Amino acid sequence: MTRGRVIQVMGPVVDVKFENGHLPAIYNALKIQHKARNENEVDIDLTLEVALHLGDDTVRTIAMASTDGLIRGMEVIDTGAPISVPVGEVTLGRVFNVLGEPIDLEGDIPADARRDPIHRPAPKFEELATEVEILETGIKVVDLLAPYIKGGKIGLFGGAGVGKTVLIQELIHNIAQEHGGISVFAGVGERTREGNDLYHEMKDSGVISKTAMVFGQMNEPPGARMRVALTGLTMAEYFRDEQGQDVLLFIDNIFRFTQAGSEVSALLGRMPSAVGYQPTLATEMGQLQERITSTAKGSITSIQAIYVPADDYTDPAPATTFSHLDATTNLERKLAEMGIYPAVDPLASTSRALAPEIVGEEHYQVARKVQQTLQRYKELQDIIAILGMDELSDEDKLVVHRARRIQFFLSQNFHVAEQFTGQPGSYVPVKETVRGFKEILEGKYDHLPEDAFRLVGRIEEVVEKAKAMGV
Amino acid sequence: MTRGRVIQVMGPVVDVKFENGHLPAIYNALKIQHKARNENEVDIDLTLEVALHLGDDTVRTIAMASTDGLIRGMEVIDTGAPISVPVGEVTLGRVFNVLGEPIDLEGDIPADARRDPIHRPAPKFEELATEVEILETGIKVVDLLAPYIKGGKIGLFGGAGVGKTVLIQELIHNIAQEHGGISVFAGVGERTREGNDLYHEMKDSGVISKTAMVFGQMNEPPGARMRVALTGLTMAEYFRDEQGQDVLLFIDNIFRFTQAGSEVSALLGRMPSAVGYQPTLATEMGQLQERITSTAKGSITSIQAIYVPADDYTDPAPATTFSHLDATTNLERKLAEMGIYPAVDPLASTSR
Amino acid sequence: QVSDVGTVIQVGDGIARAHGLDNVMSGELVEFANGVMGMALNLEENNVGIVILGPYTGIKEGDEVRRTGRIMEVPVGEALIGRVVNPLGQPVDGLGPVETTETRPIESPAPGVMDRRSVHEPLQTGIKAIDALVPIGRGQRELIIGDRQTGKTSVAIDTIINQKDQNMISIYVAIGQKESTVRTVVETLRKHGALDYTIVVTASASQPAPLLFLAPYAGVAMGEYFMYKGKHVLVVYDDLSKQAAAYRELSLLLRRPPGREAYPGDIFYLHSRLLERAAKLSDAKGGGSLTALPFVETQAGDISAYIPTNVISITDGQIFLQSDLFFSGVRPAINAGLSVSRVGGAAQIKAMKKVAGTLRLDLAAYRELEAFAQFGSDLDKATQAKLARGARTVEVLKQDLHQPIPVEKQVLIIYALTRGFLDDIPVEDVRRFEKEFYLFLDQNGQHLLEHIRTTKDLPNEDDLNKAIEAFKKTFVVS
Amino acid sequence: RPIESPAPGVMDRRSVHEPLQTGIKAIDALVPIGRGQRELIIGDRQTGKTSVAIDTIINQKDQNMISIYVAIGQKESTVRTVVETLRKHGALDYTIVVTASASQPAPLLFLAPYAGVAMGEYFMYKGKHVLVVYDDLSKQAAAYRELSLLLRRPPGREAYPGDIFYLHSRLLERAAKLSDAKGGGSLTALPFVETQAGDISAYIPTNVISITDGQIFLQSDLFFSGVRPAINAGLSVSRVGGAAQIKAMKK
Ligand SMILES: O=P([O-])([O-])O
Repeated sequence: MTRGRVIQVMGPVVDVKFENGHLPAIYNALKIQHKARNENEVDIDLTLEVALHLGDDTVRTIAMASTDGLIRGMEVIDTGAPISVPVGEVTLGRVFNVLGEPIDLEGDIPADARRDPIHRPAPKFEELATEVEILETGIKVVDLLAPYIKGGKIGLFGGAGVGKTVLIQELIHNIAQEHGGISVFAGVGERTREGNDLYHEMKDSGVISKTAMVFGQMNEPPGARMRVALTGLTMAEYFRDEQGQDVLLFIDNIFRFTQAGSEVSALLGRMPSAVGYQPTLATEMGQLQERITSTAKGSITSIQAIYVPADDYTDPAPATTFSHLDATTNLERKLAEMGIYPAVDPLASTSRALAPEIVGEEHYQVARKVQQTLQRYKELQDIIAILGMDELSDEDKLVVHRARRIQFFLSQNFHVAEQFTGQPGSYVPVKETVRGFKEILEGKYDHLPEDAFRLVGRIEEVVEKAKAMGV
Repeated sequence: MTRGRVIQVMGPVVDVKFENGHLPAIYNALKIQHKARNENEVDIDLTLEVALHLGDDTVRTIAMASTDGLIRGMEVIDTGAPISVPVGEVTLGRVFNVLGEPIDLEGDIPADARRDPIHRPAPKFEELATEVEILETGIKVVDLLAPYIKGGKIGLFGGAGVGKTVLIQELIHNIAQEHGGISVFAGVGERTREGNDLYHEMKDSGVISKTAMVFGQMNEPPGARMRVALTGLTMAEYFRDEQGQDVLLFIDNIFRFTQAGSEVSALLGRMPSAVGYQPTLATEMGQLQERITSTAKGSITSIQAIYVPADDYTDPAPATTFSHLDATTNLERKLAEMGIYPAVDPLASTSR
Repeated sequence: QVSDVGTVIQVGDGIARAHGLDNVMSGELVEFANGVMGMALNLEENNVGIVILGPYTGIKEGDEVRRTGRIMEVPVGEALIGRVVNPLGQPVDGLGPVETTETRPIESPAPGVMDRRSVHEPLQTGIKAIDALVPIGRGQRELIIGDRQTGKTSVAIDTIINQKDQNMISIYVAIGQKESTVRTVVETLRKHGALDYTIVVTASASQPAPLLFLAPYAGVAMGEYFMYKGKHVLVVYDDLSKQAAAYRELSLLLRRPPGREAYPGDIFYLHSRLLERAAKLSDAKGGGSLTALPFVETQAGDISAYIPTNVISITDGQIFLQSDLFFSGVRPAINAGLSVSRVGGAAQIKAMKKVAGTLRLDLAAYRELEAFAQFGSDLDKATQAKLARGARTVEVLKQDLHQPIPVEKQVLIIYALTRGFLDDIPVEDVRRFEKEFYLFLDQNGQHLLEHIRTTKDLPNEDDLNKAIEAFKKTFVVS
Repeated sequence: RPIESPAPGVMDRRSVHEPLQTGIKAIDALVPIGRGQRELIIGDRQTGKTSVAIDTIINQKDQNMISIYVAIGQKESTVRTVVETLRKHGALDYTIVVTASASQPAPLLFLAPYAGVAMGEYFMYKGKHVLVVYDDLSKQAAAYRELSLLLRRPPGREAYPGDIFYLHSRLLERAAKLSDAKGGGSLTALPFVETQAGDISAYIPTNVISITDGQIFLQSDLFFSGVRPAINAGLSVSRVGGAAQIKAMKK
């Protein structure tokens, strides 16, 4: 027979014993359906995933929901296949959970719909593409110091309470409304209020007609938090694999996946790692990251947000994900506290597209000059903090004078922040910002006060702000 | 039955095996008395305290003295109750150890005196006073700049050569003269010569007639060093529970209590904590600090000294101790040199 | 018999192990022969792990354990209002038993994505600084963070007291506090007459860690019953650091590998599962609401610590208090740089929106100009005018404890301050001036107060200015 | 007599009132040492700590004292040279030497100080005065740690067992000044502690400082300059000091 019994319950981990010679394979799905016999029992409907083989016809599994009410000796049914999620044109405009069940209260999906397994191997070496081109976003810092790549990987690093949600919402508003393709959103391990607001905004804007969403949000157990991302990826891959259409993807927070993995690995019997993580941290992340690539059939562009615990950039989880990205942006609490938004570090951020033959000689020279001036200004902080500005030479004073103006001009005002301040916001082209930075570097605007460069947008508005102030 | 025999000896940890269905309860006390039968044995007199139930009719205990000379198979008897300490008028002007036996060369207490257990739950919510009142000490600086609250905890910061003993004696004398109360002094793990000097300074001043003293030496096991505060507190509680009067309590050092608890936890073998301390530091501190309260017919207030190791105020032990304090007093060597007594700093001291 | 009876094998440190109980289920409640309750965590092949929810000194090897047939539950009812109970729901005040007919489980799923709604209603706390700079709406999660000796309990007491005239139910949870302080808090709440609509849940510092571990969950379970009937509830947690420490101690006692700062990996989920239960329900579910105000304690003013960052990454904002400012006699020592409200702003009434911007600008200008006050005031008179305005605003923002101020009076006084009517008044007389202005408004500004209360909008500026000048005529400059 | 004996009681002691002369001007003027007091000497490796002990042993020629020297973890050639120079200066008429080289097994290194104090107590209880010097305690602590680890006992901070403080206090609490009824004898100890790179925040130094009544600091930089001894007066302290000096020196 293909039915087992429950042996041990240890929270999110359940043990099942099967008949000899009929053990299920790894990554299969098991179903438990029980009805109460008397007043001291509760109805149960739950699913499990196979993880390890312990020998003696024993299987170690992981639960996808709360395990309260389980009793030793219950019956288990084996399906013989991994988790399957419906995919196709039906998924457009709907909201799904970890198991592919709609939660939008718009009806059910017919049982004849095509569905695909979640687990699959990575694409081969010879099927990849390496074309590079620049994608424009409309933000001065990103467009100048770390251009994005169409069809690559982009990651955002930041701490707690630094302003990542505003930045990602601004990116969605600027890019998603004119992509002209297919968009997929994942909400792994984040707030429910943000998801509800995003859903209502999409409904109001009408973009929801060509997108799908899988949330699996913060309150869900680690079993679901480890599979939401895989469900979203297997939903996204079908379009570019069977139609060759351009796909744009978002991931809400990838750190919660590794956090849930570390939480689960403790009860499986593995020895702790250096900082208490699982021993298999690298391979588990690599298997997922290597699956998001652009091939000859189609291209996929993705934007990911990564959480930095306790503002420590040397933590293993943030440190091991740097080798998978192409362009990175870093947020700093020190810059955030000074009133500079979106508080992007100009020296830590890097990109692969910053080349003379890709962007342009003038842009390359301007960026290099700005970085050099910023570094030279940074080198004088120790002397400035103690001995003041009096002991500096003539060149250092001018360097500081222009560095302050550049640092203040690097800020910008967004459309989303209008509801809190009343300022409409602006959209700045690459040529405009390059010309403005070149003019600033040339020393044309050395007579204006530094307070006129804050949240101004284009260069021409600086003059009108100064004359409104009274200069 | 209430009879068992030792199966394992290793350091200050002793395991005893009993019969099934007659295991002693946790925190009980055990006695071992044995006389040498041959020339290859040594007389033994030792006391144990139950800590855990390991199963299979085995009990793990901690020793209160040296364990040299123990032999596997030696019989053990059970008292059926935790450590008992005599209370009443007989304890005034006396010196006792952790077990309650007198140290002074003035005889022993008769065996028919009343004795009370060491471990006791905290008073209930219904018995607490609903109003806050100020205790009067008769010292201008304290009464004006840092008032004391009945049932509160006061932390004292200072060093050698400033007048801590003089201030303590003055407080005891004033309280005894005016409010009619008494005082109890408990020293946890301090220097024997300093203790003797303090004893002589109390003796030749006439204050010793209205106080009781409990001492715990440095050369004692951590289990013995961990219960001195408890025995002093249970000595003090009797007067407010029965007579109904205000009582003073003094603790020489509180850091030694936490370090002894950490050593005991390490000996038992539990996994360490944040900075190597015991996992139960907060609850161990609370179980001792929650019994010093003010009831509807009495109150107990305590003056405590803190060490603040490594001059770090974010250390977990000072952080946990600071959460129970209600006032702070400081002593200034500059004022002592200038000649102002009691050289209490008027700006550093704060009170709630 | 092994079906529903078991025997104890090992006892120690509040953790016990039993043999038997074949039909027991995970999360069920068990009862010892001594009468102490317990919870079953692990269902192993040969034994069951049990956590003791009480004094464990009375339990010995060989005792009898029997089932109860119910998942962990607490009694909930309307009769619970005005009582003081433990996390298990037993009365502690000694005023007799409590009768209830309904119970709710401790662990319950949170409302879904489609069941929520945007926050659009205000919550008045009675504190001028908070109500002006950091508005709080119904259904919002707001964090209060600061060092010790900052008077965090006073803010909670005042905001609980201020809800007398509004349809709100308050629940106060104390974790790891002192029984004398809890008694004094209950006494002053009774004196101010706030016991008619409040429930107090207590857990002393001498109680075991398992009892210290369930108080917030019990509070949320009690509040959900009123939340789901269409009412509004307010829940305050005294300290989450104590709960975190208790959970860390229990996990260490269970021999699990620790992580950063000896904390387990479940610490983030522990707080998320609790704080995710506060939401504003939609119109299709009755329109109820629930709000929470957790407290966090920091060491040496360090805001970049593990637990503070974990709590910040969940809530919708934070309020920071400074001990250095608190030492100067200012009770609401609110730092305006690190305190930000996100959900708020859309819940404020129209009167406060018209006035808050200029006050914020003046306060920011004064704070940024304070750095040069050592040798300042000799600059241009335009710069010199900033110092007087900043000092006057700082004097206005002060408040006395246990004295909430009505929102209309706050609007009027802030309008008077921002319109420059106080430029000719000495700094030392601002408090007496505002008290006399409140008295004059009560005596004569009845029509203006009624118009404000009825329309949520400012009255006509001509009449407002003439009334202000009429009052100012009779004021003594002293 | 057995090596493990109880310490004298609290009521059998008398306050220290008799000075001990070492013959070193800095020690005799700034940090006085009295009979019955036991004091810690701490420093780095190249500070010449052995010279102070040799000089203070030599200076007791005509003061009616008995000296015991205990060597723990030292080199046999160095011990031989010390014995030879002591014989040359004639100090072997009233001294006893106990040695335990680094090649010996750990239990001997662990047990030597108890044998030394057991030998001293016999002369102490007859009404005489005894001086005992311990060469190193960190090596004894390391040997005890090695034995406990080899015996499979649970470790603590820095892999040390849970009773290292008890082990040190039990040994250091046996020095006292007896009363008139007990005979009036006395015993004093001068334990040594060696630090690495000049830190004093380590576990064993903190434990020893929390027990002793004072410490004497030796400066590596001052020794490198050429000052003998390189005593640092800014950190040295003597709690018993003042009451253990003659009137002339006190004035
Ligand atoms: O604040 P956030 O959103 O977490 O960045």
